[PDB]
Amino acid sequence: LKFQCGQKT
Amino acid sequence: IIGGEFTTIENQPWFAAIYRRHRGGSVTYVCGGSLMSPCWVISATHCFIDYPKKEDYIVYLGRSRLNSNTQGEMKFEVENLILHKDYSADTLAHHNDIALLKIRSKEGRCAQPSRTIQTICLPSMYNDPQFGTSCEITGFGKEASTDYLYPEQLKMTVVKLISHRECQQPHYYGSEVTTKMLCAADPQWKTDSCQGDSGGPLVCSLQGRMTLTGIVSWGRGCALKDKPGVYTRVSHFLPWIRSHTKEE
Ligand SMILES: NC(=[NH2+])c1cc2c(I)cccc2s1
Repeated sequence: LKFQCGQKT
Repeated sequence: IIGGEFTTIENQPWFAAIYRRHRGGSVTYVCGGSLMSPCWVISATHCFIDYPKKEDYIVYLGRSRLNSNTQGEMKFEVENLILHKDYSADTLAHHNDIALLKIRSKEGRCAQPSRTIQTICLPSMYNDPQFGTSCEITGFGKEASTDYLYPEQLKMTVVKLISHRECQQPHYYGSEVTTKMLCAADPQWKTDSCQGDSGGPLVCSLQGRMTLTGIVSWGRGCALKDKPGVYTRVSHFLPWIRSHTKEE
């Protein structure tokens, strides 16, 4: 959606 | 990366692949990098030092292979190439080895969030994990120091951070390692970063977040006993990063 630093999905 | 496993970008969605174009028709890989914010990638100065002509580099995000496309990949041009003033190289170490690349798409945009493109976090002022922390490095660098080609699939491995006291021991690197560097190795010197992995990330978890703790910078040989990989200590360059980055 938007950038969430450090998140892998 | 010597040792390691092969991975896909879903596992390192902030990894950026930097290539250079040749007046001949070929694009070759140069170094790796990491996405900090929508328009900025951080890498290492020594990757550009010899040819600081921004217009000849191309940056790809969402890339799991080296010379074949990955669906979801984004291509950018380098709008700005910032190298470190005070960058120096001696017979081993590189000092102040950090560079910033502002990217622009052919449509005038920066990176967009996807399942293969994400930003990595920055540490807070001089804040690092303790030695012993296991961090992971990723990249398309050599799998053996004697190879002359790079793998086509992205690889990752886990290394542990070591203290300066250990790395500055005479039989390691002496005073070539400074307080603005960090050293990481495998207890049993089995896996490590190598040539072609320069500029890529050393990610560790700090206070809950996956943080960019270091940038692959140098090493003597690859996966050599008592010859750790040395990385740029990001937590020490925060002012410098700040004075050059802005907005979204
Ligand atoms: N041992 C290492 N971790 C490294 C070795 C090198 C070499 I040899 C060249 C460029 C970057 C790196 S990192």
